[PDB]
Amino acid sequence: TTEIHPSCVTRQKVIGAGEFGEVYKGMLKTSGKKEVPVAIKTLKAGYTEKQRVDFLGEAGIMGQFSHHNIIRLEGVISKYKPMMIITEYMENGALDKFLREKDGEFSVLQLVGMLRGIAAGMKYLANMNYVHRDLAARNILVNSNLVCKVSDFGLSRVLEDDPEATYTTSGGKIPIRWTAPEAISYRKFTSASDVWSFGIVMWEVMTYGERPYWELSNHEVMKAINDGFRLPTPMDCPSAIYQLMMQCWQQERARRPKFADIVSILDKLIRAPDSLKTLADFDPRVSIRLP
Ligand SMILES: Cc1cccc(Cl)c1NC(=O)c1cnc(Nc2cc(C(=O)NC3CCNCC3)cc(C(F)(F)F)c2)s1
Repeated sequence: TTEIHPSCVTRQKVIGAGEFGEVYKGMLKTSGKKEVPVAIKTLKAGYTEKQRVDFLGEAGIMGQFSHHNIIRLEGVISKYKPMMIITEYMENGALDKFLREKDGEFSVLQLVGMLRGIAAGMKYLANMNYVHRDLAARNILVNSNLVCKVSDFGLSRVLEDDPEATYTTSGGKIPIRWTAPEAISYRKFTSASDVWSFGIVMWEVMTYGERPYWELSNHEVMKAINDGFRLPTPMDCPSAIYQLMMQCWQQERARRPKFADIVSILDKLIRAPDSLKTLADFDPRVSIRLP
């Protein structure tokens, strides 16, 4: 892992914060070249052994990856305190908030392109034998080219740190509305449970960041899923896209597409973009009648 001297890092603005460090936007000097914008996460003094292992472990995992749709690591400060992880800077931030702040501003083809990128990053991770466990729009980052990159890596720290992941009756901490039934029921997290999550992300993207299952409680979500109910079609959603998200939500893990199948289908739809003009029917909640 590239070790960066602290004199090369200028933290400029807090963009996220937690009890044991912050995330900053800043600049990285890498004498001749212009400084480059970066994101910087810190780990403050007094950290425990487990915190150090988890913090640097995220950097270690990220350093094993080289893919357009996976956040790129610039390096770490580990020889000086506070320790830091430095990555590329994603100008548009988290995908969930981005979509909610840009409601209706993109074309269907742009939205599907975002899903293609996410799927390519997930195919890469699954092929690398990395199970994400927390795939959700809140853990995707977006740059000024609209490229979506998978974020949030690690072992126990991922679900521990995400406030959407809640303690269950069985004792595990999981983000219920994004998690496959086998992962909820018996702690079985695999690339196929990540495919379930990806289907939820597809729904998030096509609804501009609606909250999955709206106000249903976590218990009610699990009950509906076990009863066979599934999220309904977003408004303005290509039929092929809704069909694909439905396949991701098969109860039987073995029936779900693999990420390779998802990427292939999304590629083909984008290459023949008229295919996206055929929309799934939308079930209205409200009737407007006028004579
Ligand atoms: C530094 C680091 C360590 C370990 C793992 C990772 Cl993935 C990282 N890298 C990062 O966290 C980030 C890389 N790019 C980021 N861009 C970003 C940018 C912003 C943000 O300041 N700007 C945009 C400008 C204001 N409009 C909305 C978003 C906000 C966030 C969020 F709130 F989410 F934190 C993120 S965060």
